[PDB]
Amino acid sequence: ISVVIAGYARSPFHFARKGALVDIRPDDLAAAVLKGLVEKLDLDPALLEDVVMGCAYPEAEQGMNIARIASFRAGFPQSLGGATLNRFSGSSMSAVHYAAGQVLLGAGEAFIAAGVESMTRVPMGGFNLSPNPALLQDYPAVYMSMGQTAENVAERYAVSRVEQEEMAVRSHAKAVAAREAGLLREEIVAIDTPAGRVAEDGCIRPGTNLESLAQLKPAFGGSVTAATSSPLTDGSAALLVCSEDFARRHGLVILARIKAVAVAGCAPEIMGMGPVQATRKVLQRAGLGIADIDLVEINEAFASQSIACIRELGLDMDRINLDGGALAIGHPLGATGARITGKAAALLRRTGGRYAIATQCIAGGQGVATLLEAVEL
Amino acid sequence: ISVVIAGYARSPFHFARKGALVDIRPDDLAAAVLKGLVEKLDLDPALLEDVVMGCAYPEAEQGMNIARIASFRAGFPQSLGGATLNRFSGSSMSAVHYAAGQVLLGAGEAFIAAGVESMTRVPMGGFNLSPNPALLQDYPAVYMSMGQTAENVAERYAVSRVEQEEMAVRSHAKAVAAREAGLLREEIVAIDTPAGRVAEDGCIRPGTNLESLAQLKPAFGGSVTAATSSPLTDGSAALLVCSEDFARRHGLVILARIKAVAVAGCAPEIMGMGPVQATRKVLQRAGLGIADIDLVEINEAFASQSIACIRELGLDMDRINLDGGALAIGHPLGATGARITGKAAALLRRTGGRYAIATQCIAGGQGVATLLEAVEL
Ligand SMILES: CC(=O)SCCNC(=O)CCNC(=O)[C@H](O)C(C)(C)COP(=O)(O)OP(=O)(O)OC[C@H]1O[C@@H](n2cnc3c(N)ncnc32)[C@H](O)[C@@H]1OP(=O)(O)O
Ligand SMILES: CC(=O)SCCNC(=O)CCNC(=O)[C@H](O)C(C)(C)COP(=O)(O)OP(=O)(O)OC[C@H]1O[C@@H](n2cnc3c(N)ncnc32)[C@H](O)[C@@H]1OP(=O)(O)O
Repeated sequence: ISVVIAGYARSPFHFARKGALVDIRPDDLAAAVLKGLVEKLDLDPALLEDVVMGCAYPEAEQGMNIARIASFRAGFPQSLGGATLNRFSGSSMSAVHYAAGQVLLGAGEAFIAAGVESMTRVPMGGFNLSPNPALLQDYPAVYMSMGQTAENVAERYAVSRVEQEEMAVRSHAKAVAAREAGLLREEIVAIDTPAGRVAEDGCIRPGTNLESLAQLKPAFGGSVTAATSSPLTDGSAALLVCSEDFARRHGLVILARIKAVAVAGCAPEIMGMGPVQATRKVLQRAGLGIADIDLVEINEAFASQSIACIRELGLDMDRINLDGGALAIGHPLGATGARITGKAAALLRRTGGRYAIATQCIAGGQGVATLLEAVEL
Repeated sequence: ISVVIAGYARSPFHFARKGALVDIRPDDLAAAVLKGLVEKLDLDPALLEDVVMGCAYPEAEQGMNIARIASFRAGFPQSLGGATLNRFSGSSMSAVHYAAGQVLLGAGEAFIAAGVESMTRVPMGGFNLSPNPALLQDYPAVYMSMGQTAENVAERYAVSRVEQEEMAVRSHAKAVAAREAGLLREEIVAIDTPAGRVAEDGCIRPGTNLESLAQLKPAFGGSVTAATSSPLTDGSAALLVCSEDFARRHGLVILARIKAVAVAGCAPEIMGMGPVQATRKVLQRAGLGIADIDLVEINEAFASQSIACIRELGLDMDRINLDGGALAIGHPLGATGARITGKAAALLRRTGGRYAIATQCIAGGQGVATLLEAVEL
């Protein structure tokens, strides 16, 4: 069975606490994106087997199996399944991997693989934090801050502050170029809020420049700053993962075929390097080399780790994050894996490429990757 | 690729608050079962791709991606992935479905599909409960209590109090018969506690009888009682899900082959009927009928719903929960799906049967099922 991505939708992404989505509960935000996806495809949600929702902190407003809450809030029929999946920042990419496996098993033909984070309304870390006392004593790197891991990569992989800032300039310039060309509009579901309808991304900072960035304070006692870190973000993203036969029968435009998937573990103290081994695994599984990949969506958790991974894999920077990356677009942890996988698929179709990879790092030392191919191949 | 279950281990299951595992954090409990599984198989955990841990309330001591915390606490290498999956009571059966799909994708050869719940230390429901205000107003059945759903099944499916109590008598008698024959020992990993080593299940009530059960108070204003409900329970269970080639190469005894998997949604107000449609789906996908199934593990969330499902599917009660069911064994929500799937596999091998099904209901109106086959077929 050929497994494809045949739809991609997301909310605008906004800053936590200070942006336009602070009043929207994450279950309602996710439900709006689920509804917007099936409406853009003119697809009866009764045809869906299951909704798998990535969420890094699935508690409080993100609790009670937010996949199923969001499905009911979207008015989807009770016949669907729903399950919530936490692999921190990679959650909704693992939702794609889950769905792709069920398609291959013949355990249903059509799935939503989605994610959500309201970093406003469920702050990163959750409530009632309770680290394991034995690991905290014997293996403290398990609970290392993300910023310290970013400094560890900057030091050990030799990514200077100025190199990090150059990536922030390019991420924002590419995001602005894409936004101004209308190239972010089709993937967006506008969201209704008390202040009105939100249709545009909020984290992009046009005219980001080296001189302004050099004035910022270090965020973590070293090279990294707020500008070279993904911001705290609210957002949701959703993909239709289905058999190729299902997509063709319902007249859906196929963005890409899923050719290979992977997870890989790494040292937690340098968790930002997760993408290297996860990318090498999809390449090996696909029978491809890095030189075969037209474009990559590598999540910009921090410039230090994104650059370090790009260099280690031998990637051309001109093939990275074509319409901007998370330093500009934002990073609502549970939602990002669906966004970068869907965006990689939509970009592969838009550019007429053959292969794409979406990949990202994960707290606790992991990486995930997805290798996409043009469905014609 | 042939996907098999080649190992099954679990802690003893104990009552929440009053049983023998109250002092054991759920991450440590899960880590002990992960270690016990690979040790019983003499299997290097460096060979594992990923740990997928089911957990119904993954917050507080169950937070921070308990799959990965448990993996590190078990001393497993950083190269493994870990992800936490919430489909309430079906969480760790969906972990099996996830792993089986990754095996079929060629995305690794060996996985742990596990679950944990410490209903002592993370009470059912979580902390900071925040139901969706629109669903609470327009669709209150989404948040219906499990007991009310059990009464709704008892009424609508005509399962009398005495019929419910007859299932409690049989569940405990079968659990006692199995325990006294040594038939629960091989699946158990003993747990070290402040009070000493815990090796035996704690929820079994030998001599459960109709006269004593008839004296109990209704638990939910109707027919159901504490004795005809699964208890609040602490426990963890873990399966090795791998390719048949992997199992053969590492000399592992194959308990069963995974032949079909399913999820299905249903009305939340009668969520206990989830197993009917999930079982019909695995039967359809396997090309089998109910008369082809040697044995079933149908989780005993409540006698009312277990009986109603058994009758609707046309199952012989003598083929159900051979070594006891959850009224006697207990039901630590995140752990149960791994336990009943692993137990069904171990029972299929022990009895020399051809086919088994493991199936259960899920809060919010869902069911999950797994159809197992003898690997020789
Ligand atoms: C494993 C993974 O995937 S990591 C994912 C998990 N997520 C994280 O780790 C979150 C990472 N980010 C963070 O923790 C936070 O964003 C931090 C700590 C880095 C920074 O937080 P804050 O200090 O609140 O940032 P804030 O938005 O206030 O920015 C600080 C300053 O930089 C400025 N700034 C930020 N970006 C830019 C830019 N592109 N150009 C110019 N100025 C900028 C801000 O405007 C602000 O200026 P001000 O003080 O004059 O108002
Ligand atoms: C969707 C799903 O999968 S549902 C899964 C989610 N889990 C749940 O819904 C939990 C279901 N169970 C519960 O909520 C609780 O166990 C309840 C509310 C039903 C009962 O809770 P409690 O009243 O604390 O039960 P408790 O253990 O105290 O039992 C009450 C009495 O019945 C007795 N009893 C229980 N089982 C038996 C039995 N087999 N034989 C005789 N007496 C019994 C107890 O000993 C106790 O007697 P006592 O008052 O003399 O001490």
